[PDB]
Amino acid sequence: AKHLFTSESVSEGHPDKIADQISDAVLDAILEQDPKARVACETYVKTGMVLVGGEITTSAWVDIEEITRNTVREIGYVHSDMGFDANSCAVLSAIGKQSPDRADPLEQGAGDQGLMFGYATNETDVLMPAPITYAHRLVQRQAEVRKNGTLPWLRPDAKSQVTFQYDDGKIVGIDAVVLSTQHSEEIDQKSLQEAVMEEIIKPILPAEWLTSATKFFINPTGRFVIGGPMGDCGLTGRKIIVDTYGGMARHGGGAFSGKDPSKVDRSAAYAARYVAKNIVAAGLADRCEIQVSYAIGVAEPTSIMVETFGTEKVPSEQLTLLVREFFDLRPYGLIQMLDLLHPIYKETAAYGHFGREHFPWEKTDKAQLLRDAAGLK
Amino acid sequence: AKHLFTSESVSEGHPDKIADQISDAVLDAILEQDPKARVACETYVKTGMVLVGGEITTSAWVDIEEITRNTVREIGYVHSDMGFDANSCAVLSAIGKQSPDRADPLEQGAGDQGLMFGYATNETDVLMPAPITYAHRLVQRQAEVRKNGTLPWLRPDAKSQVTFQYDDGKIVGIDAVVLSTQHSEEIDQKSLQEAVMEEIIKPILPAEWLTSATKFFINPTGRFVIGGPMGDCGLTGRKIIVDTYGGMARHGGGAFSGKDPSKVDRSAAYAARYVAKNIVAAGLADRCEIQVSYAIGVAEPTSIMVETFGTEKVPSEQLTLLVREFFDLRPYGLIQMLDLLHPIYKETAAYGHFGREHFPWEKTDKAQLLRDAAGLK
Ligand SMILES: [K+]
Ligand SMILES: [K+]
Ligand SMILES: [K+]
Ligand SMILES: [Mg+2]
Ligand SMILES: [Mg+2]
Ligand SMILES: [Mg+2]
Ligand SMILES: [Mg+2]
Repeated sequence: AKHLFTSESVSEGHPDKIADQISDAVLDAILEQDPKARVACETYVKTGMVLVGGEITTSAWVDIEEITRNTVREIGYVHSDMGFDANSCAVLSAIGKQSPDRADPLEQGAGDQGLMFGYATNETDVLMPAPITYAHRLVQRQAEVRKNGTLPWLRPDAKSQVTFQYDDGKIVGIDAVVLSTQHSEEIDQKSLQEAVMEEIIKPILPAEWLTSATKFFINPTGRFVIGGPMGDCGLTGRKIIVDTYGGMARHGGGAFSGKDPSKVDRSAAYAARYVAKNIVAAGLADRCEIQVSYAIGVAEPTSIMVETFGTEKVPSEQLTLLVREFFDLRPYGLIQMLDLLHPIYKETAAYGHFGREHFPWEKTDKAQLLRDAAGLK
Repeated sequence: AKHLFTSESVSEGHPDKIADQISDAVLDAILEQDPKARVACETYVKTGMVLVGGEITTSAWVDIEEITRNTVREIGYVHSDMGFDANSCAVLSAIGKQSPDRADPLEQGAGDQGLMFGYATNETDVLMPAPITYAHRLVQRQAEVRKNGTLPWLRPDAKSQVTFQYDDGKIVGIDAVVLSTQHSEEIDQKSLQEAVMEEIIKPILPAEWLTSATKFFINPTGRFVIGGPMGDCGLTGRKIIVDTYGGMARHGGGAFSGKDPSKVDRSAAYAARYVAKNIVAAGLADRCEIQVSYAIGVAEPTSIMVETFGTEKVPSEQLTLLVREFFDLRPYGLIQMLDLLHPIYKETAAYGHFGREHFPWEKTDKAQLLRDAAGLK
């Protein structure tokens, strides 16, 4: 019935997200020269320094120092007084390089085991959960307005957290909203508070959802002048939830950034979002979670399961049927189905991996074809 | 109805878990001298090296080099030929120290926002999900037998993944089992395969669950001689799922290790396991997930929600009622309720944080008292 759920998001320039973006920015850069490169690049960011370390198996030659500094500069950490300067921080690499030396490629077995969970739900335009959609849209507004000179006393680092009240299955409205933005010395908190309200919160959160009763908490501790990796620590794979579905859906361990698409931890997860978005887009269910798992060197998935949580329009038996017809969940099948061997990966690393319609895993192309085999309707 | 679920676990000495254990081992050591120390210590492990970096606010003086090497030695990476030697690897710190300089302590607001999810379910003895319980028990056996001279050709690093088949809500049995163990040069795979079967798998997995149809995959790629941080990368907070509930339950972003109990990301999560285990232990439901959230500098939780997923014995209204009576979910309340300011944290860092009955969050003490207010029965 009535009950509430929460999801947080952070911006580009929160320290773990800096790490994600740099990892994915090396990955993109390597993919650009060598689309079949196998890469796993993990990054750690602390007040002075960025350490980017990984194994890469490629022919590409890339400049990790340069890639690091340019990513840190778009985010905007450009002066010691913000916390971190892209132009003078230390960059260290410990990247170990290797150079590359079944009859049907598609049958090649999964490298590493694991479980990936994908979800979709009709509660938004983008078939995503409303919480995490709004949480991202907030932090995203924050960067936009920061970067576009509107509220140029903002600094990079920022968190949002929306909490939504649902009477059963229907988003009723927004109980609380939290928003905290790093900002300059020369603005004080009450003046900040109407700017964040007017220019960030008011244009994103939908007004009939928003009420007398909505508890807003903009910079609740006040001040927050120095952020980013000053006094804190970013490392890749730490904002796993924000990255996916804000905790609306489950998650098996795994991080995405710095992982080239052969890594099932990333590409099975993308593929799984893709089957669930297609299932719901065709009205086979209202909301659908899928778990695929893999075992090392088997190529067919060791498990599939769907939970259309009471929301079917065709029984789950038949659904599990069609999941295997329309979708090649084999490790090399996913790459194929979704055309993954491209430098599309950096834009993924902030603002969430799913729910953005221009990613190959978000396209609803198998929609009707899936309805058909499920009994055209 | 019939459908299947999977969960993985890894051992001590899988590289991210090495990182967790070292983080928590510094934490324990600081807590031992200064129980009120605020600590956040993140660790990164790569072939040569361990980098332990964090902020700590304490009076304690501890030896990070020494703590690092002793943890790496119990795990057992002791010679270059395994991949990593505790006695010669590089240890670097970038720990930034500070020295400590509302009227009711319990009312002090949460430092940092977030969402924590706790779960319990009656499907095991320990009120945990059967998958993750069995997955851990496998990797745990592996270390036991390794360490106790039974199968001393084993090496530290190892993954398990059990996949369970459930007809509705009842574990029916085990479809697949995967187990991969680092091992010495002087044992080959078929001989390894009956040892892993007899001495590891056969004494852990329950036999009526185990069948003709169970697909076992012991070292499926074969060989696996060198592991640990050789050629790979561990960092804290990467085995978040294994750490909790194997993906049976949801998770809001956050890691535990290296975080002193003031960190809600850790202690709210422990507290949440604790409310759900108590609820189910009292038979208010068969299985219960709780989300608490917090906003920065508020002290009452911004949300609670329970999902007894159709399994109640008292309506969820009244359940949400009692959650707030028996449990002080305020940041300083949790510490209190669960007596957290102690060096109990290292044993947490491998084999899973919940489901082990001797942790203060696993004790079922509020059991009957909770049944009572819910209508004694
Ligand atoms: K993580
Ligand atoms: K990674
Ligand atoms: K941590
Ligand atoms: Mg953090
Ligand atoms: Mg993995
Ligand atoms: Mg890993
Ligand atoms: Mg947090």
